[PDB]
Amino acid sequence: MFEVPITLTNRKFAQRRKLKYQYINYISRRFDRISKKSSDEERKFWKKYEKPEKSFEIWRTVSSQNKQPINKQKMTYHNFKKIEKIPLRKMEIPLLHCTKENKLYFQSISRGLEPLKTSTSEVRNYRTRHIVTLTDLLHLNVSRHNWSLAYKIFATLIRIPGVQIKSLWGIGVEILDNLSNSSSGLDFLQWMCQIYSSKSRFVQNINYRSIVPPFQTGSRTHTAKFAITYLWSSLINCQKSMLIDKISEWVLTPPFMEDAEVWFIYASCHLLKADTLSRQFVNRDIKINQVIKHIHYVRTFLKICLDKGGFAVPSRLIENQLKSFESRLY
Amino acid sequence: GLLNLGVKDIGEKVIFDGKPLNSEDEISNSGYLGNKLSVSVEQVSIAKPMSND
Repeated sequence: MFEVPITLTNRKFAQRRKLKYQYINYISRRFDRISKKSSDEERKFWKKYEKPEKSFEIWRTVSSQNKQPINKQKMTYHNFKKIEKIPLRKMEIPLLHCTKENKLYFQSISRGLEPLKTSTSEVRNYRTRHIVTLTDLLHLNVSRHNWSLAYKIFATLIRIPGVQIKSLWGIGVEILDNLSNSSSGLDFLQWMCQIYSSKSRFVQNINYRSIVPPFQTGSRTHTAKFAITYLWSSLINCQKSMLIDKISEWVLTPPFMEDAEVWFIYASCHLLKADTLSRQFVNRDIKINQVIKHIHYVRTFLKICLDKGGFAVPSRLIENQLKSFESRLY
Repeated sequence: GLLNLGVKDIGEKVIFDGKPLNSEDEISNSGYLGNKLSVSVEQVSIAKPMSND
């Protein structure tokens, strides 16, 4: 049922993607030469598109210059009847090299009819077969609030060769929600952002299988989901020992000069300093003009959060927080 | 710092085309050089030494 971290590859699912994306191209190149008058076959199809790489879906917000007029040119039967014949008649020669179910799969997906046999079923490998067994019980016992058993499933799952980043860091609540004889959970996120963090460019022309950008890789212009997780969970933990300087120095060392969410938390480090230091326990020489840095660091690092791309902050409320810090400064 | 304060004293480096748009056949056709880079550097940062493998 659940997603399995396997690089499972069969020629039957590889020819039927080599068969379908061929048929999409001839019928879209057909739509080119009707709309004007009115080689891999998959590496060609994705050159039209731009993969999101920060998100599963490229969300295009509406309140911009992305408005569009309605094409009231509806599709009738007489337009849909001959735009699909000649790409089907031009597909006819590789449709015998394929298997007897691929041609039956194709004419099924020539007319809709979304399939029902998923690739996780018919692999029969005995090594991926124990993967799919262990992934489901892993997601079941975390769902069933059972932690000693899920920690035993997950220690066994990661030792099978063939597994991926998918199972690794996402359900690492099993150390975070254990907290009895724990390794604290944050040492594992440090393990993630020390070996998988790469600043390569997202090359986008190769067809990605079994590694997917938005939740397991960390390229340029896309800070990793596990890297910014190790930022927030090591600042919430940094409060809950009352070390802030240990991370305020540590965030300072990467210039993540694209994203804005790491600049808010780099402001939020000093915002916890200017809340903790501004107590003074008197009922006065250096402590007053040290916080005057920490107010100024929150103010400049929040502006560069606004200088980068889209990440809105409640900067009206923070200046209500910061002026309340000033009321004890005076 | 002096480096980021220095990259905005040597600001822009601009060129144009040798190709024309073939616009309206005017003095604006002669007054058109093409399109223009203004390649600039607005930030330089030194990283503390690490190791790559």
